[PDB]
Amino acid sequence: PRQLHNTHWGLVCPAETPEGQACGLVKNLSLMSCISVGTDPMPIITFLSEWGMEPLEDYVPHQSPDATRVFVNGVWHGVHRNPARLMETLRTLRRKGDINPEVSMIRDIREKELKIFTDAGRVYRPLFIVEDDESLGHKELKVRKGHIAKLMATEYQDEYTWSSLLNEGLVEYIDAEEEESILIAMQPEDLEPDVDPAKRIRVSHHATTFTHCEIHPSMILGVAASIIPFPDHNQSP
Amino acid sequence: DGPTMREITETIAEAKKKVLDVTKEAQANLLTAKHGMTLRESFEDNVVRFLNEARDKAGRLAEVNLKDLNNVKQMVMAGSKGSFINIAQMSACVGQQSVEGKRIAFGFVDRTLPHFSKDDYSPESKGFVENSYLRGLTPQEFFFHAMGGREGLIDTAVKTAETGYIQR
Amino acid sequence: LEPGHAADQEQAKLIRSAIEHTTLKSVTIASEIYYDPDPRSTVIPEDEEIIQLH
Amino acid sequence: MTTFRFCRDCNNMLYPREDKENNRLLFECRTCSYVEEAGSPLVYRHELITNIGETAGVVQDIGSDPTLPRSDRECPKCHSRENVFFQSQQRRKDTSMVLFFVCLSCSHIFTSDQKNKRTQF
Amino acid sequence: FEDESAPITAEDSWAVISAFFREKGLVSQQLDSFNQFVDYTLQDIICEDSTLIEISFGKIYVTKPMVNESDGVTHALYPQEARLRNLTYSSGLFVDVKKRTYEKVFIGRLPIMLRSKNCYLSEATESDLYKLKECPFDMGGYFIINGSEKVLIAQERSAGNIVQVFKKAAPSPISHVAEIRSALEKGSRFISTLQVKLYGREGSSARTIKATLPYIKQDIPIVIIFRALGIIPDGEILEHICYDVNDWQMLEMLKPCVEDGFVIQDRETALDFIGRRGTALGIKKEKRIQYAKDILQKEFLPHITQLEGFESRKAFFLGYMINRLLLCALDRKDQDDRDHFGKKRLDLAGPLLAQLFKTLFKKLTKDIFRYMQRTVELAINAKTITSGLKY
Amino acid sequence: MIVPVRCFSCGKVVGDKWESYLNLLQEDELDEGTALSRLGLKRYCCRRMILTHVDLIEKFLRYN
Amino acid sequence: DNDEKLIIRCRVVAEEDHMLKKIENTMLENITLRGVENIERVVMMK
Ligand SMILES: [Zn+2]
Ligand SMILES: [Zn+2]
Ligand SMILES: [Zn+2]
Repeated sequence: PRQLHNTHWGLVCPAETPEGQACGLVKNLSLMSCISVGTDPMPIITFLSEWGMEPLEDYVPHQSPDATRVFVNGVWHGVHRNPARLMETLRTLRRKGDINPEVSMIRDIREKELKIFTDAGRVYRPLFIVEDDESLGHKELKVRKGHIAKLMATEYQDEYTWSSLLNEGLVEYIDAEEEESILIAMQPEDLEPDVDPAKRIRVSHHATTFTHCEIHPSMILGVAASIIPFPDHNQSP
Repeated sequence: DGPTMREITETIAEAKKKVLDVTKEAQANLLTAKHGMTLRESFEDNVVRFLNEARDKAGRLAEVNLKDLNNVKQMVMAGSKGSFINIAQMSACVGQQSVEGKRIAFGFVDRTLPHFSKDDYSPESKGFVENSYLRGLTPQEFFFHAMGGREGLIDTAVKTAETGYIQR
Repeated sequence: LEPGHAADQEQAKLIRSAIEHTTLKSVTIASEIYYDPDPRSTVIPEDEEIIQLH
Repeated sequence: MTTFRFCRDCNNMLYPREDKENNRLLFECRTCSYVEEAGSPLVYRHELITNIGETAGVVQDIGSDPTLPRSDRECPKCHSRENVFFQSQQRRKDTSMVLFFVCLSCSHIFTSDQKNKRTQF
Repeated sequence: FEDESAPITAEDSWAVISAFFREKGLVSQQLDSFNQFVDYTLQDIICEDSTLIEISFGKIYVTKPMVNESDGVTHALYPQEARLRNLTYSSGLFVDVKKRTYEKVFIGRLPIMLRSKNCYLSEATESDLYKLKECPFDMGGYFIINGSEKVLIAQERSAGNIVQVFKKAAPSPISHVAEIRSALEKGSRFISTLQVKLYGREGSSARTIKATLPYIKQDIPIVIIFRALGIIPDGEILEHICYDVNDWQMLEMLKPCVEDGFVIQDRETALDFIGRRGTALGIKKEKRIQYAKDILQKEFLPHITQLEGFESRKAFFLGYMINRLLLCALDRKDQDDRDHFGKKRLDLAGPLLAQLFKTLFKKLTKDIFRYMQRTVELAINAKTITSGLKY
Repeated sequence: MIVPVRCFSCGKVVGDKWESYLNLLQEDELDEGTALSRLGLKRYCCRRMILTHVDLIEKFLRYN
Repeated sequence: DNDEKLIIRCRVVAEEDHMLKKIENTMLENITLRGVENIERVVMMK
């Protein structure tokens, strides 16, 4: 428990922990993490069987071997034979608000599992959504300059808001468990396809499958380590 | 020096190519373990030698290139403060981070962070920090060096406590 | 190793293999139980040769 | 490579019995008086070095899994160069680091294993 | 004129982050969680044990904040005064009670989190915050209890309702176990652990699997549990476990299990086997058989259903867990990573305060049926709640 | 809380320059550095004084 | 030894597949071929 685990990326600061006994057990939320408050699963449950989900009492594994198991808070509610349909529409619905934003949905494609969690206490963070396409060629982040302006108009008037960004499917909240099924770009420019001897080395996008992109890497840090200048030039302790 | 830096950066590029062959080699099933040592243990022992040997050459490189009036060097030469590893990591390359004797492990499924694709055993994916401090760490490096660092903060408190009881 | 033979890589292997614990298990690819009722010939094409020596 | 039999009446499992007289293999049930003659003479197998499961996960939608790396290798069957690839999905300490590739047009699986003893996967 | 469809760049992140922080602030984890307590959890704590043996609670109202005075009496409280006076920035709770025959209303003080919807400071403007002597930079998210500002620190625990598998070390006679901690959002927060154990280490003789049910004093062979649930034939049993007819390796591992339950061939028997292990000698068969049914329907995987028709669902889920145990024993899948943060849940103000005020509402509702079990014939202890919170 | 009277390091009076510095920015539209050098604060020590002042008293005056 | 495949074939000497799968287990684990108990790997170093 004391160690920094890979899975705390983006959710808890990798620097702030007290010395001594509490080292590693007291943590601090990264500047943009949030924690689920819980939400009732019944409309998702109802939804799934509108969409094909076959109930456990019907399930006969020997007759439907290719089937995706569907779990919701921990409970096997049945089996689905096109989870790809089901998964595109679940996500569409959460990117519009019809499923609450703080719900988590993971399809595990090889494990033939689709798990969803609407319970409190899960910790999460936002990322940009990256979508093929466009029309214009590559995979591109769903936010574009015109969004940003609407944002800055609003700032300056002191009405397009953080929520307007969720509602329009430009940004989405992702927890650790759903993090496992995505591929995230570290900077927006990893999406486009003679360097400065004094810059650091970066190891390029050998990735055409991104699904998301970080908003900013400096958001992995917590409150305290957000006050250090150049922490990326310091030995970690 | 600009020329030292290019030599450091090639130093480092060569080690990443050694790694790349050893990889393709294990990937084709051509690599042999030797004697009660697993194939993957052989592979890791070799990539970590490669990467450490690089860090070190890169850092010898930087030492040499600094002049006698270099005040870091003047401290090291006197004996009053600092050592090679410090030159190296400040100026040439920080190097492979480790947690429990090994390269950063796959704590997501088959990966060390979600910014990478699965089954990636490359330097960057497992915690080689190519950059020096001067130059700065990338985010992924930064996080693997904090993993590193945390293990010594812990190990340090366990040491101090174990040691004190012994002593009494 | 014994004073003479202390730089024979090949007398150190021998030494290694006289000491290193080795069970059937470490050499065995798979085990099988078959019904092969008639101990003078065999349902297994391949061991015709083996049986053929008794 | 055992295959497993059940009672046509009870659906409980069947157990081996020698027909002492005629030197043959039967399976009987312990619940019914059902019996049937054995399909092979192999009743039991124990693989110490196994490959079952190297390929677990190859699924119709493998290619929509954004986490998987991709390469431009060509397949032996389709001559296509849209693959995804992974390592052995057995989770052994003593596994090779060999790659398993999945042709995303023809679904043919193949390996980078130059000592390929494998036909199937 | 700059294209509205143009792709963003790195600087443009800050615009989106500013927007996050104008909305959310820095302490939303605190607020969002208290708000939901107030707004939803509270009322749901009331509609679990609403009724007794008659008397049934309906709606809650939450006062703004106030004090019981020394003389001149009951008064709006702002946070600046509670700090200074060693007060407790609380509001009160009123239920809607009903007598009906079968053989407003104050109930308490809720300490309220600053900048929650209930607290004066959440609607206030900057001038209003200065009049009130509160710094416009303070951000809330804490309580004032006897004058002192008190924060609750999130607590990290494992999630419930998750299957985990583990190997177990060397001298143990079990080699792997699979475990869930079954639990509820609706019911109470009652936590049964199922464990599924594979007995004998790698090549023992008949490695078997058995499960630990609550109040049952012996581990039960898994096929006996499948029979008590109604899945009788070896064939149907193994198909709930090994969902792939050619995995001859998994099925060869479930043979000893088939032998281990061979003696029990029908559901009645299977219940009895179980019921006997939970009752004393002397207990009659029918009452034994029903003891086992009630354990299975209520205290075996209760996150699934705790109600009557739900046996196919539990069976499959037991099966699944045994599949997960075997896939690890067979070295197809690694033992579960007890450190994966996604399998953790952190408990903040709301949940922390509901563990408490549930516990306490169940005292308060038990002092009501003692105005009533010793009534040979609106008389309620408020403070038990008030001070249980504050304390 | 309020402009300091002098540069901590050199002694230059600087507590008579705050109203002007702020006038020079909002009224005559200079960038912070041009404005500082117009008030004759040309060593980096004095510049730091005005440039990094924070007039907390302006907040403190809002309380009754 | 020449033989191309290495095969061991054993039989006992009435219910007879139990002795066999235990017998197998003795095979596999409690039969010291070469070497000395307790010593798991041995490595040469110069
Ligand atoms: Zn039968
Ligand atoms: Zn192909
Ligand atoms: Zn000065």
